Amino acid sequence: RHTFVVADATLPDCPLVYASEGFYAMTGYGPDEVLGHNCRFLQGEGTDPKEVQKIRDAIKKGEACSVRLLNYRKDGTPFWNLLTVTPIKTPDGRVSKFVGVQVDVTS
Ligand SMILES: *[C@@]12=NC3=[C]C([C])=C([C])[C]=C3N([C][C]([O])[C]([O])[C]([O])[C]OP([O])([O])=O)C1=NC(=O)[N]C2=O
Repeated sequence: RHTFVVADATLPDCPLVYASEGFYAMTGYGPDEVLGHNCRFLQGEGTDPKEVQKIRDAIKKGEACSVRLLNYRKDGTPFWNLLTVTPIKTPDGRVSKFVGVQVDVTS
């Protein structure tokens, strides 16, 4: 059971431009509150800053990255999100999109 989102890297702050049906149902947010925004709205108090940094650097360096983050639903309840971000480049080597597979690993 996984969800899938696409982030536009041609825009500076990598806003989300497509999310799967499961992503909305897992987090409780609608497309009116997800599209056009950065995925960081899912984070909160217990989210490890050290893990968030691993993603920030991989995006700035144009690499892939797999982290385990604590995220929060719209109702504020926490869940554990195994996140894997993958860069998508053009033939000139420039990153156009970042793609993400999110898995709820709360078991
Ligand atoms: C988020 N999923 C997600 C999916 C993709 C494709 C990308 C590129 C990032 C995420 N994030 C991270 C978020 O967008 C942001 O990059 C990070 O917060 C680190 O950058 P900053 O500048 O904020 O330090 C995801 N973050 C989540 O918490 N949950 C996901 O599903």
